[PDB]
This record gives sequence, structure tokens and C-alpha cells, in this order.
Amino acid sequence: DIQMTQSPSSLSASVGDRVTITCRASSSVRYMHWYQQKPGKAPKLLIYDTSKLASGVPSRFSGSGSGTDYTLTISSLQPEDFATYYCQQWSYNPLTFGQGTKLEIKRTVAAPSVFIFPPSDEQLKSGTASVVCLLNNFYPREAKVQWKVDNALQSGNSQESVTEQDSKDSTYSLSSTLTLSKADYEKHKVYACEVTHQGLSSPVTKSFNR
Amino acid sequence: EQAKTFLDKFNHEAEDLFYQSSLASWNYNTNITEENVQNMNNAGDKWSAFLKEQSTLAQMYPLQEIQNLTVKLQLQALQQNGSSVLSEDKSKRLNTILNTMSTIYSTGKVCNPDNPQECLLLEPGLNEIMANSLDYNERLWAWESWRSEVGKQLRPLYEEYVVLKNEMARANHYEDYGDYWRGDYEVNGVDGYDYSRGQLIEDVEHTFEEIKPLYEHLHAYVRAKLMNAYPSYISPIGCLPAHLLGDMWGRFWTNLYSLTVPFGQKPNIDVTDAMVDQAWDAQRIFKEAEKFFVSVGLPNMTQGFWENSMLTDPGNVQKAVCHPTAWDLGKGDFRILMCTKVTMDDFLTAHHEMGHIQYDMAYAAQPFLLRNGANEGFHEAVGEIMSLSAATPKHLKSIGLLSPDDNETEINFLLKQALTIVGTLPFTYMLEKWRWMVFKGEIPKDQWMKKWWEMKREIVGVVEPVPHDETYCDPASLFHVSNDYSFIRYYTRTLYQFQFQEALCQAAKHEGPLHKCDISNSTEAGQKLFNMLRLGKSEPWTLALENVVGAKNMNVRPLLNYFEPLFTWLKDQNKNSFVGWSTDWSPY
Amino acid sequence: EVQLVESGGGLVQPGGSLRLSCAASGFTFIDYYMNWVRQAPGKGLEWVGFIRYTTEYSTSVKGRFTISRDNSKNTLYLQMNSLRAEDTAVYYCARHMYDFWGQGTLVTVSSASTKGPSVFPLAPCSRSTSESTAALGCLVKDYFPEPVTVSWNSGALTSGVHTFPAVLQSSGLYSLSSVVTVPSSSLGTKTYTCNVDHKPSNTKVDKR
Ligand SMILES: [Zn+2]
Repeated sequence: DIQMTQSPSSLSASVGDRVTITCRASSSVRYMHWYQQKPGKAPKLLIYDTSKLASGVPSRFSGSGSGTDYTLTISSLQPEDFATYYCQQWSYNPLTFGQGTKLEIKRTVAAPSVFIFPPSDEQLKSGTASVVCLLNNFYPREAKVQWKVDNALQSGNSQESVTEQDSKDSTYSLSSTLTLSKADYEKHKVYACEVTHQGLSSPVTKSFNR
Repeated sequence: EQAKTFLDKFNHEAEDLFYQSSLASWNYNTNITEENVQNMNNAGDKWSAFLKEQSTLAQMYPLQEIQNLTVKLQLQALQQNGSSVLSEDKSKRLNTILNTMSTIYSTGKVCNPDNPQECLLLEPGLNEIMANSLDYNERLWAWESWRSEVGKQLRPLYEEYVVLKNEMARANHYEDYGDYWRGDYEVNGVDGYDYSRGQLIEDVEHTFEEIKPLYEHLHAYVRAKLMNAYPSYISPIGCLPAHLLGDMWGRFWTNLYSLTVPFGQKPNIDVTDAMVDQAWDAQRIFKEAEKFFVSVGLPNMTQGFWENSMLTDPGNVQKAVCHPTAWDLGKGDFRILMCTKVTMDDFLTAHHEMGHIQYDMAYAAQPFLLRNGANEGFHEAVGEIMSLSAATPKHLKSIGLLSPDDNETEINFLLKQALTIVGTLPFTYMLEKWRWMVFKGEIPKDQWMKKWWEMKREIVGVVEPVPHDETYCDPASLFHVSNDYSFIRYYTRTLYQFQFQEALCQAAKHEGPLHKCDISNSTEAGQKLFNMLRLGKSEPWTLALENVVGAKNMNVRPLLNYFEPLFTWLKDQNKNSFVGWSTDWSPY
Repeated sequence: EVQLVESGGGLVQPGGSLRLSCAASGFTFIDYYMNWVRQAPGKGLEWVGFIRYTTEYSTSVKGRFTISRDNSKNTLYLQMNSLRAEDTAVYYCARHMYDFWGQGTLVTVSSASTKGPSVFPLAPCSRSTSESTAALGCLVKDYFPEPVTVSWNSGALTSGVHTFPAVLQSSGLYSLSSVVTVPSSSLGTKTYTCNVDHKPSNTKVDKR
């Protein structure tokens, strides 16, 4: 069958810059078709036919290509262009896509606002404890979130969730939850959570006393 | 295979638009008025823009390795094209010219000189004189008065017509506007069977040499027996006067049968006297043509045909084109504009025009872009095959036009056919050859009518009763020239006509002279043609011919075998007359 | 308008069957190609199949799926006769031609049964260090079918609301957080209600 793959399998770029994504097909030189998929929503057609903007797509976008090498470019990258971009074949009996390209938008480094939440009343009657910490409105995504109980690092029984970039701020929000048995929660007092991040002059920690 | 999708939306719009344009043209011919001129212009402009659009789009889909050949052919057809052919001014000028040449020809009045407000039209008036009158003074009046009051006004129009028609052909990658017409016969890309645009001329001039022995003896015979009708007016050496040849253009010598009967005491083979005696209506002629196709194995005509077509003249107030016209409007609508006369002429023309439709009905089974007929001569040959069969003395007996019944009769009939058929072979060769030499820039406007009388005397054997200034335009006084149409079809037709008949007379199990053969109550011959009739453009005319006859080209041999008994006879009777003609005789 | 509307089932047992459907309007149905695509949560886009009225499939699904039209209802159907856990993905319908997308429906294939969530609200102790703004939230825990809806203040508040992806626990059950970012001066004054619908289990919960 026919295949294709995009050269930047991932791409980080800054606001307002001149950016480019490239797809290399395996075997043919055909009218290529581009799509822009915002996460959590359906893929939206960007370039109906190479160098022809799909209806509704603004002048900032442009496509081109020849050979097996077809490209997509944006004149001035807007903060609202965070997406994963795909290419469609339209050419042969086996329709296919390739390795998608995810684009992340760069911005001034920003430190998270750190919040911590104790487990709920019902949850403690139920039998376990979920201690929750939030990292709201920060860039870049990269951060280490470490749970401490009576200053002992808790390894395991901790999980994290990452939002997609806010299309206006280009910032992330990240949650972290520590799952304990009620008995282990009752056995301790000082519950803290420490965050390391570029935007921080030093690691930050929030806490509560049981 | 991916573009079979596109062709469905083409066919959907093409059939709506083709019908839209074709009906607006029908409205005009039926009812000449500004109601229908502007509709015929607009629907034509829209249909034409669609074609140049859709050809541009088909050229965005190249053709290779498509197995369902239906798609391969519809694409190849779209590839033939009109591309950016004209500016709006030049489209609107040709529209105005041909909305005027067709109007002048079909509405042109001739004032009777003894009263300047009394007038007469070509159909049926002036052609009544040219066909039946035996008064030289009167036949001459009708003949020139048309070419003077009507044929002169047509000249500067055909003059601009030539300019812009020739620019069109080059824009679509042709040699000249005559080459555009000549390309109808081109077979290209096929390995074992092919044909060039120029080969049409090589074949026409080549086979035309085999006509001259039969035509010159027919010429001398007509000359000797016209001299017994127009005593002191015709030379026993020179060329015949044009206005004495049975019609206003000297095309069909049919009407000279009245004057050239080989055996006058035989019961009349020309059944016009009987058709008037039996009070035949215009429909009965077509009913009795519909029946013949049924006896071939073919369907009845449609109910739309019988309540849409204008088979008689309208009231004199309603101006109309009256030349026999057969329509495929698309979408199943079939019409004919006969304006029928009660005569064997329009009788055998009814089988001709109805043969057009039966060919249209047959190839309606193929997609839109193949619904044209194999070529020009094929679309005409289908009608002549049938009329040739319907006209036999045998078939005329069975119809009821001849009461129950010879070497003398066989010649008596065979001359009438030669007068109609053979008389037009040199007239046709002359006409388009002149038009092509004008399109190729070989005859200047200084020498248009000069070269026309040149060819009348030398090639056809016909003269001007009064030498004409260049002011006249004599070819445009004819329908096929005035209304933009091609004529070389009629030469190829006649040769096709007798190839096919020879093949059909084997299927119908004739065992005899092609002269006596008709196709009636013969499924074998109907199945044989209908196999081919459906093809349209799906196959090149070269193979559509070879799949019915043994030949893969236009051929003159069976034509002569149809007439060989008349040729032997004409050689006997012309020892008392000069056979050739003088290049320079002029009754002036 | 050009409109594709998709519907179908959610959680189905492996080795079982399920039929999806999409309705189309704003255009002639039979003038277009109708296609199913497929996006496993952690994969790119796959072609599932094509219908002109030819019908073609990707190799992965031809032995298991069937695509059908009703060109008078203006609908596209996908019938999945034999399902693998591999077939778990969001299924989209699309209009292709010589584009517009409906919004995908999540078909999840795994053996475990629907459970439904427990909602555990969240709030920090009074702290004036987190003072330019203060976070409120609620945690939804231990629900197997992934579709879940979180609204706040009966769908009113959206200005500061963020909702996190569901994560898979050791238990094989899913859970997620949710947060509203509010001025710290409104914590004790304005109400903020966590509104949760888990349609697969028919669970409605409203808490503060
Ligand atoms: Zn004809």
C-alpha cells in the first residue's frame, strides 16, 4: 500500500514566527490535502488542494509542494493554531494518512500557581484518600510534581493529568493525585506537594495539616 | 476509473443544457421571431460556455489504463474541444450573421417586377417555378430574382462568416474551417484502422474519377432531351443552363424525369400523380414511412414526435424554415420539419428524415458524448438506404400507389434514380471544393463568383444564363450554405448508400440485381443495421462500416453496379449526341 | 447547512457487535463518497472504509466490519460484526468527493462492566498565600466508560473552568479532576456547584 510520513513528527514554535510542516509521501506526486485537528475536536480541512485554502481558512495559511515532498506553512503563527496536522492521500485505491505532526506554541516562560486539596468528607468515610494538587496556567508543560507526607517522598500511587494548551494563553494546567488507604492517610499529618519548574526561582511547596 | 464520477455530473448538466439549446433552436425554425432568436442565442451561449468549461476540466483528468472503456471514450470525446475560441464581440457577430443568413434564406422575398409590392418566397413559390414550370422566360425570372434580391444581400455576411469561421478552426488547432468539417472522418490512435483529415480529399477526388463515364453520358442525355423541351435555348455541345435543371440551384435532376422519361408509355413510376389521386395527407406519407421501418424490425415513432413536429407549412403569416430537418433534442424528444408536399419527392424524403431519427433512437443507448452517429455520411446514409428500398417498382406496387403490373421499365425507373442521385455527385464535389478553397485563402474575394462559374462549366457542366458580377453570392443562395451546414456529407453518403445496400441485400436474401432490392419484412437486415445503428461514436466509422460491409473505406464500386444497366443503355442512346461539354458555351 | 450528525453505542463487549450511523443534510447524499475514519486515542487517523455504490475497507477491518447506505434516509451505517479490543477508538463520519466532519462517537471495547462515578468535591484550607486567585474543584472517580460530562453552576460558569483528561488506575477504572479558578474574595460568598453526568451509567450528581 501507499504510505507517507511527516518529517517533523513533533514541532514547537513561537508566536508570530514563520513555521513549516513537511510530509513526505512514499511513491507519488499528487494533489495533497491537509487538515488541522485541534485536540478533542474533529479534524478540520486546511488545504483542500495544494496551494488552495479551504473555505473559512484565513490568509495566514499557505500550502505548496511537488515531488513526494509537500509542505504547510503559516505566515505569522497565531496562539490559536495549536493543533496536530495530518495529510490525506486522495490518490489511490488504499486511502491512507501518515505520521501526524503535533504543534506546540512557545511563550514567555511562566510559573504555575500551585494549589493543594485535601480528600473529601465522603471519600474518607468510603475508605481511601485522594490528595490533589493543581498547577494552573503555566508554560512549558515540563514540571516535576512530588508528593511528600511528613517529609517522606511518596513514590508510586501518584498520577497526573495534563490539559491541552489554552488556545489564548498557550499555557498548561496539570493535576496530581496521591491515592492512599484511609488508614495510611489517618497515620500522618503533614501533606505537602512540591513543584520544580523553569519559571520558579526555587521549588515551591503547598501543604495542609490533617 | 476515478473520473466516471465526473462524467455523471457532466451528462446530467449536458442533457439539460443540450436540450435547452436544441429546443430554443427548434422554436426558432418553427416560429421565426425575436421571441426565439434571443432564446436561441442565450441557450447557445450557455451551452457553449459549458462545453469549453467541461473540456477544460476533462483535460485536468488524463486518460490511461481505464478498463471500463465507457469512461475511456467519454473522456476522449471531451478531449476534442472548443478552447477559448472567441471574444464576446466575435461570438455575437457570428450569432448576428447566422441569425441573418438563416433569416434571409428562409424569409427572403422576391417582388414580381410587374407589381413592386407583390412578392413570392422560395418555399414553396419560387421553387414551384424552378421545379415544374417549363417556361424559359419564367424559370429564368425565378432563378436570378432569388440570387439578385436575396443572394446579393447574403454576400457580405458569408464574407464576414468566412473570416471568423476560419479564425475559430485555428484556435481549436485546425488547418482551416473546411479542415474543421473534414475532421469528422478522422480516426486517430487506432492501430489497424485510421484516417487523416486530408485523406478525405484524396478519396473524394480518387473515386470521383469513376463517376465521370456515367455522369457525362447522363449529362449528354439530359442535354439532348432538354433540347426537345427548350428548343432554341440549349446547345448540343455546351453546358446546360442552371435554371433548366429542375431546381433553383441545379442540384437534383429529379424534376427532369418529367422531360427525360426513357419509355413514356409505361405506367408512371413517379407516383406523385397517384398520391394526389389518393388524397394523401402529410401524415399518411410519414405513416407509410413509419410502417417501412417496422417491416425492417424497428420501433414506431414517439407520441412526442407526432404532436410536436411541424410536418406541413404553417400559415403564411408564420415564418418558418422549411428544409427537411431531423432533430435529436436529447432526453428522448425527436422531431422533424418536413413541411411536406404530396409527392414522391417528399415521400422518399420522409424515409430519409425518419431514417435520421431511427439512428438517433438506436444510439440513445450509449452515453451522451457518443450520441452523434459514426460520421456525417453515416447519419445521412441511414435515410438513403431506406428510401432506396422504399422506391423500388415492386415496393411501390405493394404500398398501393401502383396498380398491379420489364427491361424497359427497369431503365425507366433506373434513370429517375440517376437523375436524383448521380446528378448531385458533381454538384456536391463542386460546392464544398469551392468553399474549402475560399476557407484556405486560395480564392480571393476578387474571384469568388469568377471561380464559381469556372467550376460550374468545367466540373458540373452548367452555365450562367446571365454572367454575374462579384456582387452576387450564388452558393449562399442554397440552404446548406446559407444556414451553416456541411455538404461533402452528400458525396460520401451516396457511396456509403450502395455499400450498405449491397450488404443488406445479402442479409434479406435477395439473389439478384441490387437495382431491384428492398428491405421489407426482413428481420435479418434490420438486426444487421441495428447492431451498427446503436454504436454512434463508440466505434470509429472505419469499423462501423467494416462491421456491416466488407470495406473499411468509402467505395464507389457498388454504386456503379446499381447503375450499370443504365450505363450500357446510355452509351447506346448517346451515339447521336456529343457526350462531353464545352468549357465556354454561354447563352449570352 | 452542511451537516453530519453521528450516533451509536459506546461500551460493547469484545467479540460482540455494534452498528454506528450518521445522518447527512444540506447537500445531495448520493453525490458524495461516504467514509468512516477511526482514531484510537493514542494513534493518528485511520481509513475505515469507503462507499461510492462500491464498498471498500481498510485491511484491518474488512473481515470484521460492513458499511451500508440508506440513500433515502440520507444515512451512513457501520456495522461491526466482530469486535476486538483493538477496535476501541473514536469513530467519525466524513463527506469526501472527486470536507465536513461529524463529531466522533467513542466506541470502547473492553470486557469490564459499567460502574458509574463517585464525586468528591475539593477545596483548600483557608490560605492567604494563594490570594490573587483561589481554586475550587471536584473529583470524579472509578467509572469505566470514558464518556463523562462536567458542568459548573448548571453549565453557567465557563470563564475559569478547566477539565482534565480521564486517567486509568490500577483498578481498571477511570477518574478525572476538574477545577474552577475564582477570585479568592468570592470563596465564601458565591456558590460553585459541580454538575456531573455519566450517561453510560445514567448517573447524575450535583455537589459543592
Ligand atoms: Zn439528411
